[PDB]
Amino acid sequence: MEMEKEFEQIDKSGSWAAIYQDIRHEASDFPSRVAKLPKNKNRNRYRDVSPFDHSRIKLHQEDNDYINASLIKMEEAQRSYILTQGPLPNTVGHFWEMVWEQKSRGVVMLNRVMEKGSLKCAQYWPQKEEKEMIFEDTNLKLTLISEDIKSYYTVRQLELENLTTQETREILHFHYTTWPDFGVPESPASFLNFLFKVRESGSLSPEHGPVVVHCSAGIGRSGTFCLADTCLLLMDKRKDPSSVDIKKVLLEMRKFRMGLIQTADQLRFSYLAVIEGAKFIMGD
Ligand SMILES: O=C(O)c1cccc(-c2ccco2)c1
Repeated sequence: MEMEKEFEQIDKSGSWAAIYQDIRHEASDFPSRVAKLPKNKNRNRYRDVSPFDHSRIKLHQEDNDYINASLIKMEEAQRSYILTQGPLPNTVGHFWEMVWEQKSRGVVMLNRVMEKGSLKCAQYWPQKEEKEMIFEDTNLKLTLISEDIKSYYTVRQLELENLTTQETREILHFHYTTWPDFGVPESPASFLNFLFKVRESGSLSPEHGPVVVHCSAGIGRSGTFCLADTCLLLMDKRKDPSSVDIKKVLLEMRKFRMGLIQTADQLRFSYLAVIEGAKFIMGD
């Protein structure tokens, strides 16, 4: 069923809350035993948001390999994403270790450091060129190279140095700065513009490790970004673009990380973004 007609049918019937609960009911449940070990309590931002054991990213160290991060591998679309929480004061070094070890080119940040008067994630990147950051626990140096501030987002060029080998890499930081404190954006135009800027950078392409995507918990806004990207790519690839079923793509993604798309409004916004984005994919 053409999702644009499914959309008008759910809207006219006001059944978004009902569709959403149906997804919550059918979603996978896998063990998260490593996340719940007592040694890892200060590595988790939220007690109810944990990576599954089968899909968790492992840090390359014998001490403690744990980070709150999941590999979402989309087989038909040929795209992979790492979804993670906003870094905590004691996990900023783990965060950059993961970027280094997974060979990522891009970090996508969908939250502000402060929202609703509370801290949603650590200040994990340098704000001035001449004030670099050293992560002594993981032996990394991070330097701000350049910053481009636009109305709806900021792009930063960062240099990450492995102090052990003196290898360096360029990381691109894509920071969506205008998601509202409550609810979802009224139009998806600025979110799609942002998604197309990440794609244009090479950050989502198979010559690099998976893109790292986060918000505060790494399930809600983060879920919306990867769901929209994957659905538009499948509409490009398939003989019949009207066969793309957004609810079925979301359940596939929930096999790899719990809780993706946190509200019925985020579900409705994901539909709007895919429907408006398809008017480019189909030749405009
Ligand atoms: O990434 C870096 O370490 C670096 C160092 C010097 C110059 C530039 C640069 C990028 C685009 C034009 O010049 C980048």
